[PDB]
Amino acid sequence: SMATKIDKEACRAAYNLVRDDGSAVIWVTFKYDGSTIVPGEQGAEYQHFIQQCTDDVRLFAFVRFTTGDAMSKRSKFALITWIGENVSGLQRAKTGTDKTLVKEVVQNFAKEFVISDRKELEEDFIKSELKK
Repeated sequence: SMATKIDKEACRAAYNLVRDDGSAVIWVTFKYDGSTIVPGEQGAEYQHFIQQCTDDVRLFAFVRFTTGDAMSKRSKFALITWIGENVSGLQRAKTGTDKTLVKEVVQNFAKEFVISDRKELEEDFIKSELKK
């Protein structure tokens, strides 16, 4: 059984991309390429991110959400571990615990989520949770 590996250089670059004020990329994913975690799709629109979250896949994501009650909006970042509902038992556990490895790269975020219900990826839901 192969232990998980991570391409830290490639992953750190994707993470930095979301953090950069010079970037129009608000979401990036990290997926398994064999047993190595590498960057997956990336985008400017959150809805396109939800489309990546199929019940058959497991991925991690780093997202920049725009929040704010007053006139002065504030960016909030989230780490999301998405584990599709059809993911095998052994791999679901491996994924759940691989997030500490991913957090060695994704070091800063307002809140982290572990989600298996597609309804919780809705921006309204995520943002209401970010306010707690």
